[PDB]
Amino acid sequence: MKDRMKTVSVALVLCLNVGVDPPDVVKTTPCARLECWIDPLSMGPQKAL
Amino acid sequence: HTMVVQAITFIFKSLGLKCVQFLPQVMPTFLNVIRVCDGAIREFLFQQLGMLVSFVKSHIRPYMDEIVTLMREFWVMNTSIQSTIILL
Repeated sequence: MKDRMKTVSVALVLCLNVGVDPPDVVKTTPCARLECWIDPLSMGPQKAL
Repeated sequence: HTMVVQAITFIFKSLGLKCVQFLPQVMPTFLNVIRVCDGAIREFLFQQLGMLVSFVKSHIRPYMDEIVTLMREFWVMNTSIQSTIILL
């Protein structure tokens, strides 16, 4: 396997606008807003991100 | 009974998904009415419950524990109620 092309860099682009629900969101009871095993509501809009 | 139920269904349809806020007030009574109403109107109530569930979609969750019991108690193999329950 002479073709040994590899990944060099990773771009992480996040749009986790904590506290803002787009107008097409259905909410809320079962929302389970757990992201990376984090519940943003316990930290606030900046620390959580 | 019939006119009140029809009015409630119409209101939910007109409101759209905004109507979810009214479930804690309507469902605890509606189900009890089904439990105690006369058979002459129970079929109508099942048909309207069907439409109500269709309008509120996934938010019906906490009430299924009772809805399934009402569905089972009245499934007496009567062709008419069978068709209504199957659609529900």
